[PDB]
Amino acid sequence: SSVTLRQLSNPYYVNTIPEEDILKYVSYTLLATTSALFPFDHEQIQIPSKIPNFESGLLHLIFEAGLLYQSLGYKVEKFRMLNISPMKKALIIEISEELQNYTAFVNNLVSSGTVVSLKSLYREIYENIIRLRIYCRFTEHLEELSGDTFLIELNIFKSHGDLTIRKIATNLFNSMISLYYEYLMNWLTKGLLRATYGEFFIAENTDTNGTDDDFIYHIPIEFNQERVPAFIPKELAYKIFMIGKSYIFLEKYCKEVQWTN
Amino acid sequence: MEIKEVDDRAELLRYTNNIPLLGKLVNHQPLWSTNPKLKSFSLEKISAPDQRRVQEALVVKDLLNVLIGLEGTYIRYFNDYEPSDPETPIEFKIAKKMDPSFKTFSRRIVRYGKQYMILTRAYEKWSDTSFGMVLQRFAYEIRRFLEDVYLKTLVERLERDFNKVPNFSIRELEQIINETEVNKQMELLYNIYEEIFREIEERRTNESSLHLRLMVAFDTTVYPVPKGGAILKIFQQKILENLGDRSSVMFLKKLLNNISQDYCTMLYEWLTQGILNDPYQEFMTYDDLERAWDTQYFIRKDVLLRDCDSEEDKNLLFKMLRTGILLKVVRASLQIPTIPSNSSDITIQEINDFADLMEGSNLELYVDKCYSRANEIFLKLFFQG
Amino acid sequence: DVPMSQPLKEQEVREHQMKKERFDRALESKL
Repeated sequence: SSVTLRQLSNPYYVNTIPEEDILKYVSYTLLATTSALFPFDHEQIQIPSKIPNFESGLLHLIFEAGLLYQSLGYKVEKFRMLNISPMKKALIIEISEELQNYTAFVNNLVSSGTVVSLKSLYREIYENIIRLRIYCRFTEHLEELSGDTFLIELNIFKSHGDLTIRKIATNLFNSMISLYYEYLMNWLTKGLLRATYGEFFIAENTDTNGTDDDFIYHIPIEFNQERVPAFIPKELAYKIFMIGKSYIFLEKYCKEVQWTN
Repeated sequence: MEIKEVDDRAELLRYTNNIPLLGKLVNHQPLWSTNPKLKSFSLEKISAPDQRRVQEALVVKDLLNVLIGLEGTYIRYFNDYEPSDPETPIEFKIAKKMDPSFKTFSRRIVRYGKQYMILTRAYEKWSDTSFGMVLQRFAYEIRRFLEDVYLKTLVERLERDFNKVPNFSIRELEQIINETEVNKQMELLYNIYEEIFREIEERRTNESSLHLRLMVAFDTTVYPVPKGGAILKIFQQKILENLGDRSSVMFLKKLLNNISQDYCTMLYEWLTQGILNDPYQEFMTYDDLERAWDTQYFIRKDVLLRDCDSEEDKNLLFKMLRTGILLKVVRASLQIPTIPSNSSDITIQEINDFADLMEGSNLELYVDKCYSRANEIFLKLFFQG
Repeated sequence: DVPMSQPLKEQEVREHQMKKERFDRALESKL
């Protein structure tokens, strides 16, 4: 009579792990920590035999977030330890921001006590899985790529039909480009080329050859037109170059420091 | 039920070189057919009246999993299903020992599960940059549908009732699927998928304007993907197919209204600013030069909004091109990124609704206004400047 | 029916346009 279909099906799942136990250890896995129920290794999540294939399949999907989270966390540390362009850091920072948001999100759902089923869980976390998938793919080979390269790809993604893609591509771009802006300012107001790692089109000319090593005729600044980004019209890229070059000329050789300053 | 010892492992796929940007980046549970994990149950043991209700409970549990693309206890993936190769056909085996009333309901319900898996897979594929922009937005809309409606219903209404309703039955399950019209929406999306798909398979398989021309070529390349106007036309056709069904067309219109926003935005800027930015090649036109003044123009016949086998559409097409070209020249001459609203006193409103623009001779008047603005501004500068 | 020519102005206008186009096309075909 009053018995529900789940109650009727229960006798056949008596040897399996109940939903509560799953839910209790899933959140730990979602944050890429490990547990006795889900012996999560440095890479793989061991899935015990007491989880039926139906549930295993759903958990493969749910746990994707933990796996993606783990991967992103690892590269964040990889980069934290390296001396890299601040624009790469801008991306790293954004990754960390996303991971922090993820964390809050997961903890909210879990601590709310409103997740009573994996299906509900999956549906709620689904968007975050995607967001992580996006970062995970955008950060592939991050270390092999230059800051400009990412800005270019981001510009492409900023027009992508998917709205989450646009939000992420836009935000990542904004974070990085704001430092490009800073590089440009350093050049424009200080004549400064610093920590460019070759990502800035204006470079120190270190290719000396005896004649003029004292920079009497030449001021050691390169204008690499081929490295000028899409967002800087050629005319300005050159003008920018000449502004800083002039700054240097003036400050270094004419010594009109009070004015210059 | 007894448990077989199977060591499953969840892991990230190691290679993503051929994985769509939004596709799954993890492995999958082994199939029943290779690693059963549970001991088989014969069904017949519980087939008697008053045992049958349990069999039903077990069947419903399976359907709930089937509807999200998972196999169940008595419903198994098709033998040649290959989860590691997402081209694989989707089909299911129903335990033959199942009560025939259930076997019947199951086929009716599993069908939605098939659409689910396909649509899910399709939007993931469509995230690739090789796909058109409008299609990418469509893929987005599908994904949202599934989260907003499909699964919302499944999770909050149906699983919940399985767990809590004493008289829930497979009969109700079918009723719900239909009464909420979720299935209808699934079918409509599905049918769109099939139409697109078919069109793609065909794509994979296969002077009257001279007096008004400049250095322009007609690009007849047939793309593997029905980008731009080609997708938009499908939607128009689907509306025609659904005429008389108000719910269906409203649904379809909402989709069109959403997917077309970027296309019409791109169009707007071309027509009011002369600014065309089309990294996904959706637009009806493109030019050369990605000194550099010898601009060649191209007409992308395959993504046009109108086929232009009529005089009116040909005339419209060219006026539209000229509009944008005149504006481009002005921007180039003035070395301005944009032409302000404070120039010729013509206000051109944004396209808010693509379909509304396509409906009636709205393109003709909209474009005439756009054209006129381009023309007046152009003339002012050329004559007086 | 009466074995008669269509109107003359139209015939001449067509000749003028065809001649103009013949000329224009001599050039459009390469230019």
